[PDB]
Amino acid sequence: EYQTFFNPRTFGSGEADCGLRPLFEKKSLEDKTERELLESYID
Amino acid sequence: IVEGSDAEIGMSPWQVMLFRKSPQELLCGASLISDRWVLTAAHCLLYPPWDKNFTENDLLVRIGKHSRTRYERNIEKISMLEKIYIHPRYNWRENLDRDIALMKLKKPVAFSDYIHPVCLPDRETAASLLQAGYKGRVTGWGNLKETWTANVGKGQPSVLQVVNLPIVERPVCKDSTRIRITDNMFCAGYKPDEGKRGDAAEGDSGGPFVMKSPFNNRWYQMGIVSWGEGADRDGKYGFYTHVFRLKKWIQKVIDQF
Ligand SMILES: *C[C@@](*)(O)[C@H](CCCNC(N)=[NH2+])NC(=O)[C@@H]1CCCN1C(=O)[C@H](N)Cc1ccccc1
Ligand SMILES: *[C@@H]1O[C@H](CO)[C@@H](O)[C@H](O)[C@H]1NC(C)=O
Ligand SMILES: [Zn+2]
Ligand SMILES: [Zn+2]
Ligand SMILES: [Zn+2]
Repeated sequence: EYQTFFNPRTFGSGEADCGLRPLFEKKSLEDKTERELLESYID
Repeated sequence: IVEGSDAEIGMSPWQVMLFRKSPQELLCGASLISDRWVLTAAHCLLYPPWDKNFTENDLLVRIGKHSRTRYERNIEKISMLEKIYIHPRYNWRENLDRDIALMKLKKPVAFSDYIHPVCLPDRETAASLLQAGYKGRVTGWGNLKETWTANVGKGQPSVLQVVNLPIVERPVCKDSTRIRITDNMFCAGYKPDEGKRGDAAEGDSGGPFVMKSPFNNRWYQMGIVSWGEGADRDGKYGFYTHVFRLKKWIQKVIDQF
């Protein structure tokens, strides 16, 4: 999940929406090299 | 970025370019953390040894900008800056300790398929992901190589460059340089024996070092490109501002202004 840390009055909008890219995560599609990153967590 | 590859469209929507207003000149990288706040490195704005001391009115940022020279109306956005905030304890005299700054946009930027904010880490995500050997991703419009002499072209890409690099153990970082490292920095890059290369370079400062959380599939900015010795030299590593370590300052500045 995602829990917000900042106050929107001063942070502005977008914190709950952060870090999800419309053309990748929101479409369940991986970019070409992100598996290298994920694999490093296990190897 | 040295030994990187071209970014795919929409792959780093939080990428921000920081430019001198007049004459137009690309200065550094930066990242979008909300619709009105941008994170960058303090030395991109203040570094007396290089006669650098910019004010809000000296700069502008471009967001959602895919080509270095081609204007894409309706895709890229330009924003002026309302205010700049540099860490009060940023140590420019010695080792760039707390090399961090926030910039408030004059008007909020609209989110799109090409412009989106990156997440800042909470304590548990930082504890999980900031481990030696885990890889992060660094992006930038900076030099493609180290020069040797100034008159040899250092390469300027036409598409944002991306490289994935492993976080390095703290004692290895410390031993790789004579500069005094602090807990407000971490280093990343391949070891001489790892058969892979890659690094940030001059012009990439302020750019984000991001990691994907395996817990909620979101990208988190764990570092800010800060400094290094040349670029992509064997046995040397790039240094990055530790964003989670400086999160209480970001909060104090924003929820206080
Ligand atoms: C402002 C940035 O663009 C740049 C990033 C360089 C990253 N390099 C590698 N290999 N990952 N930072 C710098 O150029 C900083 C600004 C001050 C000088 N500096 C250095 O990286 C120096 N070469 C070393 C240094 C000088 C003083 C304080 C700390 C580091
Ligand atoms: C930056 O410039 C302003 C002068 O307009 C001044 O307040 C400040 O001393 C400068 N910062 C330095 C050199 O630390
Ligand atoms: Zn969104
Ligand atoms: Zn594997
Ligand atoms: Zn485009």
